[PDB]
Amino acid sequence: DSGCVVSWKNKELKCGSGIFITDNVHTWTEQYKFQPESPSKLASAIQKAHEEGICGIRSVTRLENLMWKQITPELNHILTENEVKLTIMTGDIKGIMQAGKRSLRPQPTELKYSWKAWGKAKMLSTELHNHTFLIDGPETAECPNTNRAWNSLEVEDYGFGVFTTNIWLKLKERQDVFCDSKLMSAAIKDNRAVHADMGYWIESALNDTWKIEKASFIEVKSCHWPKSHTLWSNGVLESEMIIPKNFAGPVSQHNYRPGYHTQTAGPWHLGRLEMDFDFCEGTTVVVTEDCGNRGPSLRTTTASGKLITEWCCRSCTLPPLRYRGEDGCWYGMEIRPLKEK
Amino acid sequence: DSGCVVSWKNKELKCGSGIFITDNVHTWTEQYKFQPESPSKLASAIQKAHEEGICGIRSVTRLENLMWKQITPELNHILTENEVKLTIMTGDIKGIMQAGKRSLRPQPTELKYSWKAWGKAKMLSTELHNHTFLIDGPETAECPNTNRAWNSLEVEDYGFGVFTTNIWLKLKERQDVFCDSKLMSAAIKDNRAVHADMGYWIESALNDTWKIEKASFIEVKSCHWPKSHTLWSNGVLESEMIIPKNFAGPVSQHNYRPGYHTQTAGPWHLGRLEMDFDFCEGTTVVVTEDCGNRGPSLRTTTASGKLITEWCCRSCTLPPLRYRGEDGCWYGMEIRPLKEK
Amino acid sequence: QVQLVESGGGLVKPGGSLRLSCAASGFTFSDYYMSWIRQAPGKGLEWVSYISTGSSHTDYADSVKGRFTISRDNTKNSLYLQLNSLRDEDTAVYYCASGYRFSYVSYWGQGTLVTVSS
Amino acid sequence: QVQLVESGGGLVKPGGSLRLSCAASGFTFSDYYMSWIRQAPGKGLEWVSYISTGSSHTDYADSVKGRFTISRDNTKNSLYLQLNSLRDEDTAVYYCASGYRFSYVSYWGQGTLVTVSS
Amino acid sequence: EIVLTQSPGTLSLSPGERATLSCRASQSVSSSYLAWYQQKPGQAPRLLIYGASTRATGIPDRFTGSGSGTDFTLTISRLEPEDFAVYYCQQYGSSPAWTFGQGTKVEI
Amino acid sequence: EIVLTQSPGTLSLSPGERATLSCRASQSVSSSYLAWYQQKPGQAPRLLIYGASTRATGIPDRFTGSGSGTDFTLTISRLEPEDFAVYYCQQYGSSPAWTFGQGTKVEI
Repeated sequence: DSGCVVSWKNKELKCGSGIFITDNVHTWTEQYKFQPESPSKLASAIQKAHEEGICGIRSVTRLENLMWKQITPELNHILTENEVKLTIMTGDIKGIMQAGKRSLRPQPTELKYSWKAWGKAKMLSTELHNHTFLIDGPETAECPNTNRAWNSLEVEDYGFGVFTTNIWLKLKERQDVFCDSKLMSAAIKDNRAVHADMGYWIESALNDTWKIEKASFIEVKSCHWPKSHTLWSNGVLESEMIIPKNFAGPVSQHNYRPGYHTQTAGPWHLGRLEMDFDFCEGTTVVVTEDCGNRGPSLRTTTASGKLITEWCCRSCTLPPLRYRGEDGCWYGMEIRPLKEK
Repeated sequence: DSGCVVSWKNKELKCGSGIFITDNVHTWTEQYKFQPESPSKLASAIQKAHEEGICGIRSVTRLENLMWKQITPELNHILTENEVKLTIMTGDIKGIMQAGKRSLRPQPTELKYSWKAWGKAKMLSTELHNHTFLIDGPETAECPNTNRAWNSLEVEDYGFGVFTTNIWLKLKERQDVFCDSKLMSAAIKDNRAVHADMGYWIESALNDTWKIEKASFIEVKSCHWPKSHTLWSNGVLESEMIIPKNFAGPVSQHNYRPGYHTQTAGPWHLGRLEMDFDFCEGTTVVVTEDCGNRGPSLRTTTASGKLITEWCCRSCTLPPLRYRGEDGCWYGMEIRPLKEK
Repeated sequence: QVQLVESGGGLVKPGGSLRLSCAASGFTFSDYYMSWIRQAPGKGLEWVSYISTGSSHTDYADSVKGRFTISRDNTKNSLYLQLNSLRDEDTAVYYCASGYRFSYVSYWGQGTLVTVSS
Repeated sequence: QVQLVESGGGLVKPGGSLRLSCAASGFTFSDYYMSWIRQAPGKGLEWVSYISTGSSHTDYADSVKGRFTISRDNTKNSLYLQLNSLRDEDTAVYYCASGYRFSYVSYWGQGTLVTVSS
Repeated sequence: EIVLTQSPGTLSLSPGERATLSCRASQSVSSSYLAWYQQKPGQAPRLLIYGASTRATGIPDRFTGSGSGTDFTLTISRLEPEDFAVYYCQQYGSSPAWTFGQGTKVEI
Repeated sequence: EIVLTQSPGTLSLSPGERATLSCRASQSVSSSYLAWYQQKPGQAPRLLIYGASTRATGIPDRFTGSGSGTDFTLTISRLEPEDFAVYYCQQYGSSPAWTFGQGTKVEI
């Protein structure tokens, strides 16, 4: 907690004690690797929940999908060793990361026909049964999220390894909707206020009044941001949040921006986003009262690739709010084409 | 904002980008040196306010007094150069760091008989007039705080110099009660939440529920803690923060502790304090319902220096709340002598 | 009318380099996206890269990361792709297409042929 | 009866060292604050240092910071002060008194005398 | 990845018939974002449907695009000797793959 | 700093009179925390008032402590030949100086 840090913006050096906030969202986010707790508990947690009537698992953090993608070989073996007619298949993922309705629970009495080490060898493939248990994927038709579990896990208190390639996880003891507070951060030092976790980099600054400045997302979760890590979280109206509360928007007055209301129907379907306040290339925004009312976000390029040049806003504030993704440059809700349909 | 930080507790190295919160409250707090803005504005602000009927100035922070303690040679020169029948005499100050009822204001039309530099030499001693202007000190009888100004200054936005032995200061454009937000910080990273400034090191930690753990004060100011730098500042009751709101206590749920209410009558009159949760040496605290009700805090040593061994609390929570100052070990309100009167 | 003419194709030794150019006319070149599409002999079509209007997106295919570079010049209506570290599987017909991976392609013209062998 | 006995005073060379001990009896030594008070010849009384019951406060005078050391032993009811880096003005009658700077002093006993010269 | 599948691998017919094609989708394309391209041997590909239902400019009316959801069909009302070519189907968002369809050869 | 002042520096009287002292304070002592000590030359100091008003144990009745606020007076009702000594005044909290009072000499 004590060290010396150089500052490029101020051309100065900071030496002393305190708390430093790691980025963990740009420049090869590292590592948040995945080794869960004893597999016998998790393996036993499935069929008892499956007997209850669960059909699948959704993930809360984008990396958590990777843990399942490399654990089901172990899970399939242990349950088949207990002659359990079950099979597990994982899949890909894309925003918006949906959320289920129920979750797992112990039953801490685990299976008694398992080994102890997590790195066993001579893996043997299993068969397939009529009972198939799914995980997060493009399966929104056969089984909905109502019969799917979600936010069943939690980051272990001692399972924090930033250098050791492991983050231990245990299943929660109660139903919850908030995100995992064990890996989350928030700070402010006299010019900037950043709310950060494994996926979010919501950053706000002060020019004349405190307001949001930029945000970057490698994922779009659906868990509510806990109030224990929110700066200036009093008297905040939910109809003025720049980031919606349902998308883990922090409940704060630092999530404000004059002239803009909640972005309920922004380009959140993209997996990655980079929200800032500038102009899309080759576009101009003019403030006028006759422009159209706010609606869903519109891409700056049409279906033929042609660019839309002129835009208008009713009561926005320059510079306009725009999104950077893999699709181009999307504008905010309050920005509409000047004359194009 | 990017660097590598070594952590002794975790025995690991943290490298990345983000915000580092310097301690700047232990180990020779350095530096926050002293020079205000152009002297004519400050010099013109005295006699203009003296015409209104002001009589003295109070310092919101301990270090703000050291602004005056070394600048009073300078203003005496310019006012004499402007043939002003007034004198400036500063002195020592002690907690509680009292606050006046009004403040200075421009009148940005400054004196037209002054130089520009702030490091002039060849000081010439001046005379004394029947009209005397006081500064913060033990003068609570001749002139009350009603005719005394307070919180009339503000840290310049470009006034941040950590290696340069100077910190630019300017007078506020309006009356205010909150502390200086320009040099102010708060942060939290997954185990600890710290609110800090030049005088306060309010630190909270999580064992089972988030609660205050320790705090250190080199000053006891009277400006309200702004909510723009408060973590978890919603739904907080004003009768439950350990640090009172009047003494720059952060309005937050991290300022909570089960079994204890606000310490409005603690030994704050001491200049320096160290709040923690342990036992004073040679003392024992036992939970009992027949112990006396909470009152003013009591020093563990009598007027003869004898130690009081046994203590009782009605509905406290071990370990008891105790203070480290220049007087010994003071217990909280909810702790009373078991049998001593 | 929209004619898209390209030049630069020819046989090259593996590990060499090459430069391809596209010439557009008859439409607002400085208003659309631009992309290069290659097709191996007798196989299906495949994207290579696409560039934005102001040259700020410039996304590339997975198998050509760090080897291919794309650029455009809206002043004289030209589109440029730079070949570097060519390998033996790059032998394909390269089409200059007026399109974008998230959109349909409107105009195609006379894709040039490049071969990488001895 | 509260008896306070001290020993160790004597003539020493400047820059030397010395150790002063206090012998307490007749009262609960492990229950009161302990302090040392010196008095220059013909001058007023001045605080030197004081120690808490559990030996955790141990405040020292401004002019002797880092040069003096104070300690106590409650088991045998003994109070100790250590003299180091003695200078010329340190010649004073040092009193072992039962007190504390923030309290009155109840018991004084026959403070010893120390001289720092050649 | 919504990688598409084209069936059948090849088609055999005669002039004057009415041909049908199929571009299988992985799952639930968004807003019917699909297009059809004709590869005359050997020329640059053309564009037929926007759109999955809207004919492109300058295209004869016999080219009809249909289908919705995850199944799309391109059907030519009347066969014609020059129409024998290779047809590709592309999805444009979201998210599209890095390659076009496999293509179906139409043979006499 | 509440460094005290003792006036007068010395006092001259005769046995049978009634003397008074004065320990000037800088400002506003707290809870009347003042004490008086007797220094019979040459022995260890004694204790007279805790206390600023209350006689200490083992002290003759003639020693009377009074005063409040910022002025304190130690008055001996009955003079006595052995009472001629040096008297010091000390404030204990808060916050006391690092030195005792200057002392007042009582001379015949």
